[PDB]
Amino acid sequence: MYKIQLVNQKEGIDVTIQCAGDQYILDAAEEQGVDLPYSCRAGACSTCAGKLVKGSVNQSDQSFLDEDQISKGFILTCVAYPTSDCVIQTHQEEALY
Ligand code: FES
Repeated sequence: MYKIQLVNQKEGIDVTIQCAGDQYILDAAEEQGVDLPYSCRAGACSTCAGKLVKGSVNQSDQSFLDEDQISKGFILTCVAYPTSDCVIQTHQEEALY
């Protein structure tokens, strides 16, 4: 099982969840009592944006983030599958601009 540390601080947040390789980060968080932001749940907006600061994901369904944003670690948590243990900063839409 992958271990996913979810951090913000503002928003209050520092909690670790587990996530299977076939489960999206957002869904796993919700199953374990963590309320993360979302709207479309379809990879077509930035509501659920996070930043991957350690580890790897496959978020290839994402259709909203550009190459610079991807290079900076931004992810859409509603369509991200972990491929390793990860540290993800939550509520990162506000950090895009
Ligand atoms: S909630 Fe719209 S991309 Fe995740």
